Amino acid sequence: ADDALAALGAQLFVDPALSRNATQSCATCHDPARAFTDPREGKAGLAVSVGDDGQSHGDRNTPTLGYAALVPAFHRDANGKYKGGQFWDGRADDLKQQAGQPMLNPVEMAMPDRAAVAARLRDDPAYRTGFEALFGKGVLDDPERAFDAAAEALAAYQATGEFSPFDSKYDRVMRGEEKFTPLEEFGYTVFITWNCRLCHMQRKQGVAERETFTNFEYHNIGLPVNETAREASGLGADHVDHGLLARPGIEDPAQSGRFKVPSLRNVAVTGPYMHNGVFTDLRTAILFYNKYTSRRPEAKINPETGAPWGEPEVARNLSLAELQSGLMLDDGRVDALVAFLETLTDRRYEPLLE
Amino acid sequence: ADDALAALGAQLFVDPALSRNATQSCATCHDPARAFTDPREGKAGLAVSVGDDGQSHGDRNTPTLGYAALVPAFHRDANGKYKGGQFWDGRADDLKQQAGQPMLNPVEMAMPDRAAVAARLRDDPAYRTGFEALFGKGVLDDPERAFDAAAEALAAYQATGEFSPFDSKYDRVMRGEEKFTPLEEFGYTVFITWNCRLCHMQRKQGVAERETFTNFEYHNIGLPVNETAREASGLGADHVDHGLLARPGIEDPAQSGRFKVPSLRNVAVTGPYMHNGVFTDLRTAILFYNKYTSRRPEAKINPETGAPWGEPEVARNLSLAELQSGLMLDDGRVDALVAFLETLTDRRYEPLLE
Amino acid sequence: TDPRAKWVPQDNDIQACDYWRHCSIDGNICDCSGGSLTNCPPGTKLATASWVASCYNPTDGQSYLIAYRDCCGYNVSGRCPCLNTEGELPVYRPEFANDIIWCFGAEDDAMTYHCTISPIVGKASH
Amino acid sequence: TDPRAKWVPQDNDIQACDYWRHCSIDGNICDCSGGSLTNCPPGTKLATASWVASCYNPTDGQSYLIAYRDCCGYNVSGRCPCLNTEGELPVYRPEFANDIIWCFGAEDDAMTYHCTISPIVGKAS
Amino acid sequence: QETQGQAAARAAAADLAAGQDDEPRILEAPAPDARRVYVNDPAHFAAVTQQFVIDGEAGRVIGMIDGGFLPNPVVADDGSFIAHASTVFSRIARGERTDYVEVFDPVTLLPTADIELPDAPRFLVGTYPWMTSLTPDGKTLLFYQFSPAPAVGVVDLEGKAFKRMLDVPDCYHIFPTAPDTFFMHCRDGSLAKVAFGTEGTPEITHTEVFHPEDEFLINHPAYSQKAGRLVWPTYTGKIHQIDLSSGDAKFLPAVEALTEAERADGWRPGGWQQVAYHRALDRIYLLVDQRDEWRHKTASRFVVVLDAKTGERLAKFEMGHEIDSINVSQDEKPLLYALSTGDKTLYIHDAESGEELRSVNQLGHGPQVITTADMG
Amino acid sequence: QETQGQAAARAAAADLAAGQDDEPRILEAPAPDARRVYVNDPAHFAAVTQQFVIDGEAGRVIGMIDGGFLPNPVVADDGSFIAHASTVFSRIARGERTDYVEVFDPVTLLPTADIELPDAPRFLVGTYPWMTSLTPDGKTLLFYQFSPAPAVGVVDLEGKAFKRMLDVPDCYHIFPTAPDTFFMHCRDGSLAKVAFGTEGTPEITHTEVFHPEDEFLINHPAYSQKAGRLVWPTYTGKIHQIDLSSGDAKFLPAVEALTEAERADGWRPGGWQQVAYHRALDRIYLLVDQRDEWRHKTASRFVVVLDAKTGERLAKFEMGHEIDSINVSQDEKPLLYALSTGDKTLYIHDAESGEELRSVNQLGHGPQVITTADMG
Ligand code: HEC
Ligand code: HEC
Ligand code: HEC
Ligand code: HEC
Ligand SMILES: [Ca+2]
Ligand SMILES: [Ca+2]
Ligand code: NA
Ligand code: NA
Ligand code: NA
Ligand code: NA
Repeated sequence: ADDALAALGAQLFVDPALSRNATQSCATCHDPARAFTDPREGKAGLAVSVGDDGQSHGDRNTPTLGYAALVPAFHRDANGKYKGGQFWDGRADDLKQQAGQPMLNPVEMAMPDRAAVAARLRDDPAYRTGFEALFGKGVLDDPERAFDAAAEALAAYQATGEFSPFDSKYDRVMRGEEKFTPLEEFGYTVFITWNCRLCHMQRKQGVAERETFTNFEYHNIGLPVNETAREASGLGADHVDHGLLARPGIEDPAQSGRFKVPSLRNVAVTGPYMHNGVFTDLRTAILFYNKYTSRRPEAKINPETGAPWGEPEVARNLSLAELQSGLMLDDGRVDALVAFLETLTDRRYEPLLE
Repeated sequence: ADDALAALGAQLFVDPALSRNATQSCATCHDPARAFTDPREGKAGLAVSVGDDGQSHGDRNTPTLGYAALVPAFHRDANGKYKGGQFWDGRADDLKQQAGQPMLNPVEMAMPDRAAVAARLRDDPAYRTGFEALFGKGVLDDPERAFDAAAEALAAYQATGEFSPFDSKYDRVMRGEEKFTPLEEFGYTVFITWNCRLCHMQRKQGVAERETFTNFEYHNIGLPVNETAREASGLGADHVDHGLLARPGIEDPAQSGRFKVPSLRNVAVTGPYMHNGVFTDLRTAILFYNKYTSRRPEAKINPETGAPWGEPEVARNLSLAELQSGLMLDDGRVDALVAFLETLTDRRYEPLLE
Repeated sequence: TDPRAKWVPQDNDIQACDYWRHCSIDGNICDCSGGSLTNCPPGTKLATASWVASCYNPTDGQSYLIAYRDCCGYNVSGRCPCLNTEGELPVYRPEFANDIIWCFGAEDDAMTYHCTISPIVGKASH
Repeated sequence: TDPRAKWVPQDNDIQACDYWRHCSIDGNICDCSGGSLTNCPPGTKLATASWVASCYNPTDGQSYLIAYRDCCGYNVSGRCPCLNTEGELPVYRPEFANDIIWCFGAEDDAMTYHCTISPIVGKAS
Repeated sequence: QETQGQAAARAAAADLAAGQDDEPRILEAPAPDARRVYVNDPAHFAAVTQQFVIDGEAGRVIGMIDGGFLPNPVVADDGSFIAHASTVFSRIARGERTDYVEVFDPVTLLPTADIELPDAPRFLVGTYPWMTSLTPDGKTLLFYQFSPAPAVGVVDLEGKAFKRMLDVPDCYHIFPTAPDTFFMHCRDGSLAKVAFGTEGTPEITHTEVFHPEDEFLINHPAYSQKAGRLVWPTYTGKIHQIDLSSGDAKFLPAVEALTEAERADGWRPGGWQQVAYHRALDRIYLLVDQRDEWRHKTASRFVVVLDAKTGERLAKFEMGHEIDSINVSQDEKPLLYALSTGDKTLYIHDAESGEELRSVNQLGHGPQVITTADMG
Repeated sequence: QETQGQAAARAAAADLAAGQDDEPRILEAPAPDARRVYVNDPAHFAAVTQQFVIDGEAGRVIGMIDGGFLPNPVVADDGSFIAHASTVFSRIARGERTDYVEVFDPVTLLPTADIELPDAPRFLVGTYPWMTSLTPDGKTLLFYQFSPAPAVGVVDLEGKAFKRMLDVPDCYHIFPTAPDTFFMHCRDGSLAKVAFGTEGTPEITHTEVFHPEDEFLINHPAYSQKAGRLVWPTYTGKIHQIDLSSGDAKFLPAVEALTEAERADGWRPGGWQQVAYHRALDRIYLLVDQRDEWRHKTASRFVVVLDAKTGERLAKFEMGHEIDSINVSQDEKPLLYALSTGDKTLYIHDAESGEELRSVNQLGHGPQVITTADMG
């Protein structure tokens, strides 16, 4: 497996032959030049991605694959909190369970079934050689096995150092190799003393080994519907995206509206933000939190629209205990948080920061 | 002169020639056998006294003259509190100014004027001698001088040891000659710690050389009219006895309804009680005070009538700060106070305590 | 001071717990928070109720009843705290009992304990 | 004992004011009223605000960021009072200032101070 | 050897080295047990006060409860709840008075009821345990009122409501014997039985007089509701024992807790909670020392133990500290709690040998009242 | 040498011997004068607190005022009133919060105003005198709010009403200079002048930054409103002086309270109210000792006195106690007040010789803040 398995996934990852009309690969929506996110503009801007048929839009924003391999498999912890998994609603248990889904999703790569996927793999002599070396002769003639093998290779590739290099400025500073600027240093201090650290840090306490700025939990922070993305997805004006409650086997109405806490690594280059891409600018994402703490008029207004944020899509189960922190971020602290979050950019994306 | 003047007063005190029809002396209403109070039954029992015409009743109860000579002359103290004087409303400054008044009062001794008084004095060779050796030749031929001299002599007699012997059980105990019984001692304790001591001890703090169980102040404790006494006095259903405000020169409406605090010496033998003789029994007088503190229904009912105590004759200026103590006397404490108050009886009136 | 020794009164310092009029005081001496031996501090309300004790006065050989009236409506002063119990009886003989807050009768119905005053109210009958 | 001498941290007793994590604590140690080093006593409400300090651990020779949090909604415990100020800055640098009652975020708007916990949130660098 | 703080440092350092995470949260107190003990601090009449919940076995504070001015604490014997009657004011110690009962969960310490008592009816006095009392079924709280007159208020803890005030005679303290009955001690030396299990007037009956007017029965008798035993010392250490177990009072012979030679040599009880009673062992403990006759609220340094049944002395312990109050745990090999108001410390002793095992210091300003549950 | 208790014993004995009567009553405090001093006890974060009113000449407590949680006291310089901003809760330290301002008569100590502050707007912090401040006319009280953001609340003491909150930048403390204007110190190291009308955003102007970001300005500067002088030490005893007298801030030359050699040998200010300023003498008093650089809130045993215009050292006093806060009376021949939080004692010294004259003990639990009026 190991090395050879991930090298097979690497080939699969950039291959548009895994989409029905051969227009798209994993890398089309998870573009490695943009921290594994989608630079393409469909009908709702960059908020949601367009599938292989050139017309079907998703209803959620394409997340980075960087650091996804550090997320635990989906589970309920003893304290009753669900954690880990893949997708914004945790409905995949892990990377391996996730990987096959875009291939068969009619709104994404739109392969009709596993048989059609295996037929595509068989067509390419390099896949016959590489899959057979790892999984045995005839693997590609068996659509169940061929499909599972492809998923295994993709997950193995995503678990390589390429996706999770830990070489951001933040990492360099934690290694003692250089210092934060005073503004970054102030941002780090705010981040670790304000409510951000209650969700966007691996651990409740102690020191994390490979910090990825998420506790992998599920929270409803009370986001409004993204009207233009929702129109484009075609799910309908009456649709409600129930987040984690939509995972099969979750039935607890307290999970309605909750989404996985995203890793903030590379956040400065993976706009627009939130599970539905509703805010284009990182400063707006941070200012969103002040709606729960500031009584000033401007706190009620999305600076990108000049209009009120909007009612939450799901106005129940909001994490008010964490969000109603009693303290508002002034512009100085918002500026410092932006500078801090930019230090979470992998070295290879630093040139994108202007 | 001191002994002699008091000796002249002793003769005048018992002489009924100082009344118009010659049927009554000071001693008729202020009977020495009853601690100088009136044993005679009238239309309102013993509440008010009948004058020399045999028909006219007063509106106030006849007070003891015992210890009256310890009361300061009428004055206003530095706190704006009136103190001292004679009569239940203080309208006489001292014993000398008081003494001529019953002589000329048509509802008491009923002499028409000072010249009528001087003429009776002149009739008696013993008065000629005794007045002239004290006040000079011709004192009885001058009605103004005769009347002033008679008043002086009566005031001097009332200042003798006879009227104020300080030989009650209380006094013997305080000299260390004997001890209170336990019930008496408990009554003394109650009397001293409860609100009685705010009014019925000479001093606010410290100890008096000649304690007479009154601070000589004026208080409205909110007594009802004594109906049978008020009917007998003829003053009318619309009459109000304004107490101290009736003193000429007193104009402050805040003094309406206030009466001089009586000395409690000989109280056990000088029933009935209060300025209008309304309560026959000492225990009732003590129980009246619970109307301001107790929440039991029985506290609102005069035990002698089985009816409510009655609206105050003067419902304003009540001494509520003192009266509303917050504490109700139970029957045991009422028993103890009766026992203690019986110890304030002069030795010569002890046999009366049955 | 041995706490269990017989209490010995003095008549030379009213702020000390062995001052003769404090023979049954419980709480704080008012003279230590802006009252005086027999007056309440500003801002407090003087009760009319009290417990009593017969206290011997070493200046003149006499025993006086002291009425321990409270000054009420303030948190306890915390200055000159004292507790003596000469003659002090259990709660069922309340006139001699000194764990009771004797704030009854105070203006504005004040009932919190600030400090106690020690006025003489009469001569002891024993 | 000498209050003005440089503070010497130890890693052997959390109820003492020289325990290494208490290098900028102000108030009372929660372990002394029914909480623990990093949990609040029953009946109190755990705030989400904190002031932070870099505290040297004498055991491993490393410095750790302690983000002090208050347990709120109760009168001050009165047990194990401590006031240390390692790196403590004045009120206009609130993130490092410890006279502030850091009760913000506590359930039921609780803002009275009871005690402080001393959790680690990161390595100092 | 190893203290609680040291064991906790050792564990934290181990978690750190191992990278063990844990969520900062609100702890639960450990389940009520026979060795839980409560200490109330009336704080020498301060307007606000504290109660400490302590694990007597570890010598550890496991929780606290805030109270207002001179509150009266009570502990259900079965461990199911605790409660107090308390008093607050709208501006610290002045302004509008509110008297109230709170009931608390004994593990989260959260209030589960807050019941206002109309017309500020509580008696404000240095704290006497039996001036506020639970009925044995835990459904009713009874509190004493002194002004304008002795009275007893009835609070329904199940319906969470004040019910009414009971007029009583000139009597003091409240010892409940049934869901509908309590006894009081009257000025006249009798007890009064008050049957109140109706909205109508209560049935009040007096027992015979059981002590003379010159024996002084202390403010802090021990009462075991489960035994129906009321243990009432006098200032000289004579002990009246009243057996209320039949539902009516039976007065036992009064025995001397101090020996003939002790009384001749100045020994007398003294302090605050001067007496404890162990039900299962049927044993009485009394705080005593040599003292003048009018230093009856001073601390004492000795505890005598005697068999309540035979009056036999079993032990006399030298406590080693100035002790104001004592009590015992009600389990088989009990602890003897010895509370110093002056040290603000609870000394925890082995009741059999009298030896000091451990102590809990820093218990407020003037702690005075120990309470335990009798859970057996 | 006769104490106050001794004098009072002789007077009471003379009255008793003379048969002098006198009515027990509520005393008035003596008139406010220059030697009256107020000591506030934040009581180490207790839910309720006390302030002691003291005649510094006699060394006698002449009154007290109760307060809630971490209240902020102020004193009118003309002596006409005192006031505080305070916080109470409906169940001791839990339940509904009420913030409010009381104004008191400085002789009867009775509250003449009780002015609710809506929405629990006070900043709860260890007490800093200049976090709540009177305007020079006495008509307006300004208090600081930290949550949700720095703001300043305006309370009309004349009309007895809360007015409104003012939006300010990321700044701290409040030094009023006129009926409508005050200054603040900002995170960026400037001061902010804030002028406010009856409505609208205030007019806000900043000075130049007057300190580097690693020079730390203590939480307890001295501010003489009558002189317009702000005296602001740093942790090393460098003193910034700012003249607000013209209406705008003018920075004066910095002076050093300690020499280079003393600083190299460990000398630094430390305590709580570390600095005092006498207006008529134009003199600065600073509490200093030898200490490690991060022991800046510990007590100090010395006071240095220096001429504010030249920075020359006039005196160095050995205080002879662990002193946390100092202040001075503002008359001729001033007193130097030296408060020990640990001793709970105010020591009263002659400011010229440094000699201890007298002391007042038992000042609560953790007294920290000394305030005087400047009546001249
Ligand atoms: C047309 C765009 C598109 C293509 C092609 C696509 N993805 Fe995605 N990807 C998404 C979107 C949209 C989501 C979030 C969907 C949701 O949460 O329901 C997502 C989520 C994921 C996640 C979950 C990460 C996280 O943090 O939750 C993984 C892993 C993933 N993609 C891997 C792949 C791989 C491997 C392929 C190729 C087999 C692939 N993607 C192809 C759009 C795409
Ligand atoms: C209560 C938990 C919680 C707290 C507190 C919280 N976050 Fe978040 N954060 C979330 C979750 C959950 C999302 C994704 C929400 C969604 O899209 O539905 C998120 C999304 C974000 C994003 C968008 C990331 C992306 O890839 O789209 C940014 C930026 C962010 N948070 C920053 C912050 C900062 C800065 C703070 C502190 C001011 C903060 N958060 C506080 C849980 C939290
Ligand atoms: C008809 C009955 C009667 C006669 C005769 C009478 N008195 Fe009186 N005495 C009264 C009454 C009634 C009062 C209360 C009057 C009042 O308060 O207005 C009184 C009050 C007094 C008082 C006031 C005492 C106090 O405590 O206020 C003195 C002194 C007094 N009498 C002395 C005398 C003298 C002397 C004589 C003879 C010259 C005398 N009395 C004749 C009925 C009488
Ligand atoms: C507030 C002042 C005050 C208080 C308190 C007070 N008294 Fe009196 N007392 C009076 C006055 C005034 C009178 C006469 C009232 C009247 O007749 O108008 C009086 C009359 C009496 C009398 C009738 C005396 C007579 O000769 O007619 C008795 C007996 C008495 N008081 C006992 C008591 C006792 C016992 C207490 C304590 C329970 C008490 N008082 C409390 C002021 C007071
Ligand atoms: Ca994005
Ligand atoms: Ca009469
Ligand atoms: Na949109
Ligand atoms: Na589901
Ligand atoms: Na009648
Ligand atoms: Na008149």
